[PDB]
Amino acid sequence: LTNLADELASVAKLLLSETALNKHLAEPTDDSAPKVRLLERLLSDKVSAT
Amino acid sequence: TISAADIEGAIEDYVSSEEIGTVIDAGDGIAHVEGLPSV
Repeated sequence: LTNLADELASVAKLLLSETALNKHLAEPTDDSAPKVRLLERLLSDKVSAT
Repeated sequence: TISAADIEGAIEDYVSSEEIGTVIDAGDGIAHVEGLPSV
């Protein structure tokens, strides 16, 4: 739980820093699988599975 | 949480990849449609 909280905080700070990344990840879209692919290509193995 | 510049390619992997948009609002003969990047 502590590790997950730290990783989520890091991801939130990253989204804050990467304004373009945050905008592209936040723009509404019906499809989700490409968003999942982008997220995995970003931090698939850097952070834990949860 | 080390993030490399390859993330840029990631979004490039997204931007480059029929199209159906969605009406987000409509009023007085004017509609607004989300999506349709190739329109």
